Amino acid sequence: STGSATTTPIDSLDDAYITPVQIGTPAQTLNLDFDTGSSDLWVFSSETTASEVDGQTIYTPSKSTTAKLLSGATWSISYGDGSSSSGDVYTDTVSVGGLTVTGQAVESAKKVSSSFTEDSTIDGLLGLAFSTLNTVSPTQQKTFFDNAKASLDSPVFTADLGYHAPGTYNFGFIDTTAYTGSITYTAVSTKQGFWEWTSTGYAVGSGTFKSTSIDGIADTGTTLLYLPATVVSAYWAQVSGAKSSSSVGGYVFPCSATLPSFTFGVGSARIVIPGDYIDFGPISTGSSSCFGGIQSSAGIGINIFGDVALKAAFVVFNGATTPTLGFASK
Repeated sequence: STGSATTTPIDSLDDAYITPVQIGTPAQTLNLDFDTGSSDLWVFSSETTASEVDGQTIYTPSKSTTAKLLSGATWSISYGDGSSSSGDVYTDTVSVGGLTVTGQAVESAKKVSSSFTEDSTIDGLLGLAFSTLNTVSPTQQKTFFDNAKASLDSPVFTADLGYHAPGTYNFGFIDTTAYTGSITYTAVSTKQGFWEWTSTGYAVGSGTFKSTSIDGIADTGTTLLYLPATVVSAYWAQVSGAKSSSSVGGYVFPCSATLPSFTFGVGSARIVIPGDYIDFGPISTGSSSCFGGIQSSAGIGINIFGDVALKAAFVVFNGATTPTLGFASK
């Protein structure tokens, strides 16, 4: 089997991407944030505290003939940005882009934090990291990808995110028309439950490439590119007027600037992030200070190749017995 679904930016800045997902019978279509940095499939639901729902589409398990309470199971998750959610669990049929999993754990939110409530376009998350991170207790549950794997033509999924445009998540096949040149594969460590890999270095603009190992995670659920302070300082030093602002919470730059590209290494290959991908616009409406798309990972504890980086590539998440990651230009 295979699946193919379009993923669409939620706003003009590509702050996140939503992908339609069919849950239950008859289908209830919710727009979920596919997140390769977590491993829970959770949704706004008929059980979500009413004051914490503001415009989201909800899953109502009582209206699904295939929903079953997973008795005794609860979940609770906290994300890197300090957001959180929790609730109980149903199993139901879940389909993404024509690919159907029966008996998928669908985690129903009873509570969500304010950032989720305020995001009217995101109806929940679909985790695509390794199932060892799944938060369901007392019986940990598998991700959609792990449940689908056996049925897939090939045990892979791919992320092809657009810059200010829709893109695609495919399951079970590699679309050889979706990228240019070759795919370069690189080793993955699953020790922390993430798609963790080591970049071979970076360049700023037309500068020379610096060979240096940068361990980090491929995370579709993180907006920006978070890298070591040394790397990030070298980047922003090439933008006149750029500075790190503790009041704003990161590097800002004059909106009048033209940003240089940023290149990262994947083995001997190179992925180029155009300067425009690094512009996240005015810090507040009408401001001439703009927020940068490359930020320091210092104090996160991990480097994160988020959407800024991933959208510059066609990315293969290879879930074979020994997982790997592949990157191609596009």
